[PDB]
Parts: sequence; structure tokens; C-alpha cells
Amino acid sequence: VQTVTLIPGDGIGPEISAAVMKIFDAAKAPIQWEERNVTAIQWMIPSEAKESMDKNKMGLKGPLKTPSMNLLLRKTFDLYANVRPCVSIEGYKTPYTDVNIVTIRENTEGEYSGIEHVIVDGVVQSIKLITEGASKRIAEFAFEYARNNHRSNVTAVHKANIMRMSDGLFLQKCREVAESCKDIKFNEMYLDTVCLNMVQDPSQFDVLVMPNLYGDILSDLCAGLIGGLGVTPSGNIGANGVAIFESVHGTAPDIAGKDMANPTALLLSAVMMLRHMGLFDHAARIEAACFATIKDGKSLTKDLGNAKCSDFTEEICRRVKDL
Amino acid sequence: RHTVTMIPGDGIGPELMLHVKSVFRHACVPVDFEEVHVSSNADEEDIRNAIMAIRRNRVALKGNIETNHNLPPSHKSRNNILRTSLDLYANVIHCKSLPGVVTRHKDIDILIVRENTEGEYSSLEHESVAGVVESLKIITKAKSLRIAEYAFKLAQESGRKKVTAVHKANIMKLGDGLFLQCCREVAARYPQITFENMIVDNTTMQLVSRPQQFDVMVMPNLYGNIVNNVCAGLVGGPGLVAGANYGHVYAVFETATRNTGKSIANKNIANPTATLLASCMMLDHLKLHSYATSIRKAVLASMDNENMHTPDIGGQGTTSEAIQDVIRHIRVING
Ligand SMILES: [Mg+2]
Ligand SMILES: [Mg+2]
Repeated sequence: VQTVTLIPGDGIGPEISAAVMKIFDAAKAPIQWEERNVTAIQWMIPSEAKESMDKNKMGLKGPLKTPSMNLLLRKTFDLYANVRPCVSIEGYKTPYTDVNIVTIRENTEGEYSGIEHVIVDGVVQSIKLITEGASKRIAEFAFEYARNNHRSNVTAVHKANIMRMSDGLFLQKCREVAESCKDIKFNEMYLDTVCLNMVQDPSQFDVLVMPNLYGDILSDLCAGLIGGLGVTPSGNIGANGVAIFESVHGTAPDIAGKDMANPTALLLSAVMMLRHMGLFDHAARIEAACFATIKDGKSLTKDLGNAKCSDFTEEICRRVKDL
Repeated sequence: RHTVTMIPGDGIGPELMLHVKSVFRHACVPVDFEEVHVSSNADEEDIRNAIMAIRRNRVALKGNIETNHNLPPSHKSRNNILRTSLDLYANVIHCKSLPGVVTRHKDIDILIVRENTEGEYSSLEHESVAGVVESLKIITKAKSLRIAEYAFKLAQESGRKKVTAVHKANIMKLGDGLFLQCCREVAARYPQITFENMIVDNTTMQLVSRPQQFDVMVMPNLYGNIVNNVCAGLVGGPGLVAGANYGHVYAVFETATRNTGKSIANKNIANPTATLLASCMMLDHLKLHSYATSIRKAVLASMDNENMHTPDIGGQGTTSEAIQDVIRHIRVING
């Protein structure tokens, strides 16, 4: 029975986070919630926020307000790998129904090196940084993730035709990990090809591994295929076994306390959290309970049913009991 | 009679160029193609002579040249060398829903204007220490103003109502910030055009759910690459959409998606639509508007017929059968 650092956040943050705690207990999960409010101070995140996470290893985060706290958390815990599993959701119907993709984003460098220069008046240089160490690590994670989640294929996404030295080096590290892991099927694809094919037949893709910007954009595109940020889980793996799983939609302040919010995403991130540590049994129950609720019909939230947050939550709890 | 440079390119390039000539003959187009080839040679003489040929003729139709990304950085994309040498600053594509090609979205009508010489395509890279590589994304005021002027002028001339600048200025504060600021200065001179902006990630989300909201879109180089291919995909794929590359004096025409298509080459299955629509685009640029309109009506009419569809749009027809039908449609137009 281990402890999970909980960061309710702002707006609908508390409501949905309450909804996740109620479902986790209804499922009898060996998880107790240790609430913590992060805020930039002195910048840095608070002493007690840093300390909970440093011993617990696992955190869960609702939507925060906007020095970015998400940027702080990344540098504070060296969150190098952004993972976004996008699976088409039965009941919630988009024009794309066969989607099952995991985008694995290098999250420390690339085009977010933070380095821009005014070379002369009217001429700006933005530095894209690709390193050997960081590329190998994201590649090692991508393949390690694929094995542990029973994934057949990994695709490295790149523009090495145009950015030869940088995207090339990233690809070279993806190749070295691949030949040392013949277990998983590895291919390489141009970013524009991936984009072109994704919106036609997204069912062709499995695990996508890529540098920072391409990952930033594709994770969002893939999420747009399955319904949006309201229904999409996200995890961030760091150094020393630390890992934070999160909501990525807005705080929705204009419905903050009206029992009008949707906790699907935060729940799915929570389900994703349970799988990372090894509690595979519970993870599957809550998930199936969630999917069946959405498929079911009327119990829906306003973004999704003319129903309140607490009914939808209540239906899930009820259904996870009858495993 | 006009002399136009033709660069066959790789993959499906050469086979589709033969059909372009064949269609031009049947329509009695007063255009003579002067062919220039570009090998895989590490040497640049081929790509330089092609530049020289376009400098002379001012107009070109080209297939895509394959870039081997396993070669050293000294070996640069020939398509890019060409684009940037001739300063063809505006890549322009028009993604419009075709009534005969049913996809997941309809009522798409988007004009994408993409900065075509700068940005992350600047080919500036170095290794300071072993395993540490820097790539230099260059954004300038001159080129950002230039492409924004083009997008707003195009919007006004073709009677469009909204221009959307696509960017990452929230993270790339100085670079993408400068691009956006240049778009805004031009916007002040086009008060009758609605100017909006959108972050590139959200843009891709909006495109896969509600692409009908977009009118004209303007952006720097890499984001154009992404949005072009997303929009091309939404309306049915690489075989359908023509691409133009405009400089102040030169112009080069191609397919919007710039794909080699080596895996379908020499199988009589390539979709000829994008390439033919690109040649019409070129004919319009040459002021041969009546020939452009004849051929374009022929290819669009053939696309209405499901039986003429090639495999890329879920049909079973050959390339030559599609061309047969396009030619059948033309020889009744001109008698
Ligand atoms: Mg993003
Ligand atoms: Mg290409």
C-alpha cells in the first residue's frame, strides 16, 4: 500500500480529482492520496511538493494555471519522456475509429533548447539541440515501453532529409537501440509522411518515437483523432524512477464548481499510472468501467450527456464494483 | 509557343511526365518541354544546370527528387537547393473537397501559403563537441513580411475572407514571434481581411475535427510541411493536390505533397490528378488560361467518376485508364 502525490490543480482540478479518488477507493486500490499544491516561489516548486514526489516516485496532476510550472516540473524531476497513448473510445464517436497509437516525445531538448539570438536587426536564429545522450535515452525508453506494454512496432519520426546532422544523430541512436532489441519491429518515417498517412488511415501506426517538436505536435494531432484533450491520458517519465501522470486539457474556470466537469482524462492518466508501477489488475477494471460508462449512453458529461460530473463518477464506481 | 523546363525527378515523376506531355498534345497546348535530369550524384552540376535552365525559361514543372538521408550533411536536398537558389519564396497549395472523392470530412476549402526558403530548412548545422549537434532555424523580417504580403494579396484577389497565421510563438518567442509580428503589420494594410493566429499543435487538432473553419493559412517552412500534408490527406491524399512555388520572377510547379512515391512507381497505378492539376496551374501562370481550363475540367470530371479512381483513393483503375478518360473529356471540348 504505497502513496501517490496528488496535485488537484485549479478550476475543475479539485472536482475531477475528487472523482478519481472516489473511483480508486470503490475499486479497492492500495493507493492513498497525499495532496500537494505546487506553486512557483522564491523560481522553484515548494519544499513539501518536491519532497513528497522525491520519496513517492509517482504523482498525479490536474490542470494547472499559467515561469511555467510544467516547465519547472520537467527541470526539477528531469522528465525526459512524454508518453501519450491515444485509443479510439467506443461510444464517443469521431470520424476516426481504429486508432491505437503511443506517441513518445523527447521532452528535454530539440527545438525547445530555449536558445534564440537576434543575429542582426530583423534576423533571428533559434537553436535546435540534439544530443547523443538524450536521443539514446528516449530511444531506450521507447523500446523498453514497447516490450512492457506488448507493442509490436516502433517508428522513429524525423526530417533527416532536411536536418541531416541533428535528426540524423537522433536516428542513429534509434538504430543502435533497435539492432540491440530485435524483439520489437523498427522502421523510420518522414514527419510529413506520418502526418499524411495519419489522417487517412491512423490504424497503421503503433508506437511513435520522436524529438521534441515533432512529438509536441503529433501527440496533439493524435489526441484530435480520438476526441480531444478532455479524453486523453498523459505520462512523464523522469530520472531516479520519478514519474508524473497528468491532465492536459484546460482548467475550465467558467464551470469550476458546478459539478459539470469530465474526469475521463484524469482517470485514464490514473489508470496509466497504475500500469507503470505494476498494479495491472486494478488498472484494467477502472478502465473497463470507464469505457462501458461512456459506451452506455445517458451517464455522459456535457462535453462528451446532459448529466452532472458526480453521476458519471457514481456510475463508474458502481460498475467497477461488479467486476 | 512557350519553352518550359521539365525535371522528371524520381519515383513516379518520370511516368507522370509522359502523361502530361501526352495530354498537352491532345489539347494542342503551345508548350515545348525542355528536359533536365538530376541524378543521385554527390556532385552538384546536375542541380546547377537545372537552376540555369529555369533562370532561362522562368517556368518549370518538376517531379520530386529523392533525398538519401543516409548520405553526409554535405549532400543536401536537391529540391531545397533548387527552391532556395531560385528564391521561390511562396509555396502555395489549395486543398478543396472533391465531390467524387468521399473522405471523413467535406466542405474543406483551404489555401495554404508557406514560407519556402527559410526557417528550419536553412541547412545550418554543426557539431561543437562530439555528440552535441546544433541546427539553426533562421527567421527574418524580410522573408516573413514577403510571405505575409503574398498570403493577404492572394486572400484579397481570390475573394477570401480570413487569414490565419500558424506558429509556435509561445515557445519560439523571438523567431516565431517575429514571423507573427510581420503578419500583423501586413494585416493592418488589409483591414477588410480577418486576421487570426493559431498555435501549430492546436491547428492540427482543429484540422482533424473541424477543418471547415480555415480559409487562408500562412506559416513558416516546417509548419507548412506539416499542414500541407495534413490537409492533402484530409481531402484524399498525395495524388490529388497541386503545388506551386512562386518567386518574384521564376515559378516551379509540382504535386503539393512532394513525394517520390518509389513504392508505387512503374506499376501503372499512380494517380495523375495532382500532376495534371499542377500543369494547368503552370498554364494559367503562362496566361494560357483556355488550355488550363480545358484540361482542369477534364481531370475534375474524371475524378467525379468512381470507375476512373486509382488505388490511392480506393479505386482499381490504372493510370493510363484515368488518362484515357481525361483525354476523352478533352477532345469533345476542343472538337
Ligand atoms: Mg502539444
Ligand atoms: Mg520528397
